[PDB]
Amino acid sequence: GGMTGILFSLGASMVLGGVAQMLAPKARTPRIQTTDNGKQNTYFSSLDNMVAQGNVLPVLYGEMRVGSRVVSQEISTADEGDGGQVVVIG
Amino acid sequence: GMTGILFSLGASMVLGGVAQMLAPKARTPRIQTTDNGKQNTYFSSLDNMVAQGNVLPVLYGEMRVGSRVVSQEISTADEGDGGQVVVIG
Repeated sequence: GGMTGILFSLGASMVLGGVAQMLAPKARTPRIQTTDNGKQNTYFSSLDNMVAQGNVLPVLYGEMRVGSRVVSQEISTADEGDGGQVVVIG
Repeated sequence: GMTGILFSLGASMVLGGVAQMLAPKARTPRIQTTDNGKQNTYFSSLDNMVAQGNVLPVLYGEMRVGSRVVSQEISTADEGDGGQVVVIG
């Protein structure tokens, strides 16, 4: 127990994947679908309306015009009048 | 001097199959539920794709197939293909 060997060398095993991944943990490409085609899933933008259930509350950090997750959608009959007293119809 | 521990491995390779010892076997694609129950071909693309992500493809024979559209544009045509025959009414 006074002396301990078991040293090996970590200077070659960990370079085997690339030297730039050594200083930065590298990004994560998304999964390509046949329907997605050339378009790749962007984790910085999603310009569409998604169903509320089965989704997770998104967050924004800066600019990035974006769609939403629709919670309620319904069609009714509109009121024939703006307000006040202007109620001309004919 | 001596070179011990040969550790013959003929048995281990067969564990995954024997036909694979002579043929690498063709790869198979995955199934997308969204694309109904159709099976994707690995060597044909009937649909005409978009020229961007898809790499410039290669042809090797027959196969009426689609393409990768580079420019689509719709305008107003001319009345008359050519020559002096240019009647309208």
